Amino acid sequence: SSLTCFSEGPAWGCCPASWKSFGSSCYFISSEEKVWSKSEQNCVEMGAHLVVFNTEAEQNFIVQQLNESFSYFLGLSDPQGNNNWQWIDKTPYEKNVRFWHLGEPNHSAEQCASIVFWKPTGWGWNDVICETRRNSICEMNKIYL
Amino acid sequence: SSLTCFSEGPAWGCCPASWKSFGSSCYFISSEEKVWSKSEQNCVEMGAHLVVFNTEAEQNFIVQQLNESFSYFLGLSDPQGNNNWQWIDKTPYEKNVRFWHLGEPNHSAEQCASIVFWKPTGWGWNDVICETRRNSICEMNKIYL
Ligand SMILES: CO[C@H]1O[C@H](CO)[C@@H](O)[C@H](O)[C@@H]1O
Ligand SMILES: CO[C@H]1O[C@H](CO)[C@@H](O)[C@H](O)[C@@H]1O
Ligand SMILES: [Ca+2]
Ligand SMILES: [Ca+2]
Ligand SMILES: [Ca+2]
Ligand SMILES: [Ca+2]
Ligand code: NA
Ligand code: NA
Repeated sequence: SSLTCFSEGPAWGCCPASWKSFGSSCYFISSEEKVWSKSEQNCVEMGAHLVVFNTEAEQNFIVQQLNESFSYFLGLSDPQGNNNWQWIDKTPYEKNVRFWHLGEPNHSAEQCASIVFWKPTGWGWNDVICETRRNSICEMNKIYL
Repeated sequence: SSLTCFSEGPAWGCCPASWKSFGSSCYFISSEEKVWSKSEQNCVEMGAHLVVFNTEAEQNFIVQQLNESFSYFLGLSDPQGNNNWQWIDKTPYEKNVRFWHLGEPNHSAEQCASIVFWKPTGWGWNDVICETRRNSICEMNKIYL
C-alpha cells in the first residue's frame, strides 16, 4: 500500500512504488515469461495494459530499464495475419510512430510485436509468434493528488 | 522531489522521501551537531519543529532509528531555570509522559532535554546545557492527499 509522488508545477503525480515513472504514465517491467495473451492478462490484473509507444522520447526512456539479452512483448498485434497492426488501446497505427527494425515485420504467422536489441541498430520492433514465451512491459495512467 | 504515501483505509498520508513515518507524523534524524537553538531553526527551515513525545509507542519507534553512541535534542526546555519544563508546541508537560532517566533531571543550569542511551536502563531523557552541540530529531504533521 505505497505510492511514490513527484512534484508538479494538481500538485502531485504518483505511481506505485515498485513501478517506473515518466511523462503522464507509470510502467512495470516483468521478468517472468508468458505467451502474449497471458502477458496481457498479467498487466490487466494490475489495472494496466501492454505498453503503447506514442513518441520516440517514451521508447528511449523504456529501453534503459530493459535487459538487452531479452525481448519484450508490446501492445501491438495483427490478429488476422494481414498486416492490419492494431494497438491494444485503439490508438491509430498509421498516424503514430512505427519503430520497426530493418527488414521487419516479415512473416504473416508472426502476429505479435516485441521490442528487442540487435546490433548494430540497437532496440527496435520485431514481429514474432504470439505463443512463444517472453517478457512484457505494462503502462497505466499516473495517479494525481 | 519526492513523497512516499501509504493507504489510509482522505485516502493517502505521505511524508518526504528521506524522512520516516509513524502515526500521524513524519520524522527526520539529523546527524549534524548544533546547539539547541540552531537545531530548532534547522527543523523550522524544513517546516518542522524539534520532536514532542506524546506516548511511549512513539518513543519505541524513534530510538530504533537512532545510534546508541549519540544523544539527541528534544523539543523540551526550561527557559527560566526553575523546573517549569515546556514543550515546543505548548502541549502540557504534566498531563503527559516523562521518560526521564533515573536521577534526572538534576541541574537548574542544564535547561535543555535530550534522549540518550545508558546501560542498564537504555534510552531515556537527560537535561543538559543548551549551548552544547548534539544531534536532533524533527517532527511534522503528515501531508494528506
Ligand atoms: C533471427 O531473427 C529472425 O528469426 C526470428 C524468428 O523468431 C524472426 O521473427 C525475426 O524476424 C528474424 O527473421
Ligand atoms: C553523562 O551524564 C552526566 O553528565 C551530564 C552533563 O551533561 C549530566 O547532564 C547528567 O545529569 C549526568 O550527571
Ligand atoms: Ca504510452
Ligand atoms: Ca519477424
Ligand atoms: Ca509527537
Ligand atoms: Ca542532567
Ligand atoms: Na507478422
Ligand atoms: Na534542568
